[PDB]
Amino acid sequence: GAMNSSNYAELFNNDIKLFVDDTNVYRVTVHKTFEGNVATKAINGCIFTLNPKTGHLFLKIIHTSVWAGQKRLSQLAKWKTAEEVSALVRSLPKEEQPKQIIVTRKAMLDPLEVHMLDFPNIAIRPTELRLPFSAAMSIDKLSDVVMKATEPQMVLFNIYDDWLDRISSYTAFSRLTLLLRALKTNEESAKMILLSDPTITIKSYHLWPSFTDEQWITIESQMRDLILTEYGRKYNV
Amino acid sequence: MNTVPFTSAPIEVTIGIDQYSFNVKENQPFHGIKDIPIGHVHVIHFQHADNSSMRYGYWFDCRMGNFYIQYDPKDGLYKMMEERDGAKFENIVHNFKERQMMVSYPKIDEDDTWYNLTEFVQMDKIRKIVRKDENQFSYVDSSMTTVQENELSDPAHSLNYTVINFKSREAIRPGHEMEDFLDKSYYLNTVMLQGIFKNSSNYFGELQFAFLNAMFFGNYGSSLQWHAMIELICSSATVPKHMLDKLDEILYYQIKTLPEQYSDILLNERVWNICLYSSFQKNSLHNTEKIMENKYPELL
Repeated sequence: GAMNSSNYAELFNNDIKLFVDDTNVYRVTVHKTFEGNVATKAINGCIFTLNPKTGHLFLKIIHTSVWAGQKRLSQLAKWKTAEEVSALVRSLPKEEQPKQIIVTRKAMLDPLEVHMLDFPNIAIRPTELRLPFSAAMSIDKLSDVVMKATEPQMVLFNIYDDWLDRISSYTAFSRLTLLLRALKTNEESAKMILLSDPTITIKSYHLWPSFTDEQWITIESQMRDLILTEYGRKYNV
Repeated sequence: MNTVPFTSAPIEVTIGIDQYSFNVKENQPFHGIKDIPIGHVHVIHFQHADNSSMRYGYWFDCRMGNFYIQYDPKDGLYKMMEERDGAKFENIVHNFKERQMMVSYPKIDEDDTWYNLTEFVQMDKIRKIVRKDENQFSYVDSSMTTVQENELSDPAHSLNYTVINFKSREAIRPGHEMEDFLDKSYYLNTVMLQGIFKNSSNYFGELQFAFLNAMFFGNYGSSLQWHAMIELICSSATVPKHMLDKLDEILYYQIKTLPEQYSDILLNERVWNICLYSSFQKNSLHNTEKIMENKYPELL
């Protein structure tokens, strides 16, 4: 059943698994019409499909053209997500196919289950974890490839850069979730913390800056402080 | 008008005949049920006074042979049997009638309830759901599991209802996943009606048989089957007009006949709320919606 705090180490065992987040698939700006009615304009989106063990990110870019002339787009977005995840699994060699797919939102369970009927041995699971993968579009290089796409495109990233050379996949996931939680709670402050020192850059082939082990402890502390402040404001406590 | 004689009634038992029921005392001079209407299937059912667990009974049709009940003290139940000697049977029935040791099937002339519950139910379809081909009658009880329940154990004592599964390759055409899941018309009309049942009469027959097994035996798998067959129609955007009008009549008599005190265990809140208020057919079941709203407004 559901993935929670109680079975967290399971993410870093040797059974291939993928998280799927559909938050950024269907994105709109809401605006006034000439007549003073309200309308939406879709912008490019993405499916966030992540192997938490390896850091391998399958970023499927959702071009606005896929919504053209369709109805009930928030419903279609879940089925299009399930169609693309199913296509991704079928494109992988058997030994690379996941044994489990964990959806960050329970509304993805039936669409994914129905698209994966051909794979009865792949378990489709929800999670009780509140994962901040919605903030993926606060990572500059991921936002840039989504917004520039002129057609449907799959782009492959490692969301952990080269961290696994120095740290375990448990620690790499904890760092990623803290960075994304900070970016989600206060994007401006998080981005300031990450780029305030101009001497630490982002490699062409990386997403995040080239921090030493000591600079990561400092960064990680600044992110925790950002999150607690913002919490004391939200709730006046 | 046909007769099901009883050899004797050695144990205290509540006897059902269709929607009617009678208490018989241990060793009471009870020798059976007369004036049973020809032209319908019937069910004769039992609940022992000393173990109210295991409701059990027999589906039969008096046109197919001469049937009687005899208590078996080894297996501890009332068994249905066929008498092949016509003249012996007629002589047994005539004696018991002359001595007035038989209860009369108590049909009110105005009352079409049993017809309305069994309209599409045929003995030949019952014998395919309940497999025991050496008998012309079919045994059902409270505990018998369905072929679908056995997949999720003794195959011989199973109810072979048609398997309906909304998240199955049978239900969903490759490349029409969202369409087929949100609109079950393909599954209802091509797979189930044209493919398996051949016509709406056979589909309704199984639906009505599943309801009656749920109601008379508290058979949980039957109840699941009755709800699945309702939900498959209500979840289809494209259903023939005659099927919707007939479904409304079927469900109306089922809801009308259900004991008020069993609605809590025999009716699935989710399915009925979905069928009457959210589904494509939310506005197609006028009679059913009115009786449900007036009889079971709590469930909704």
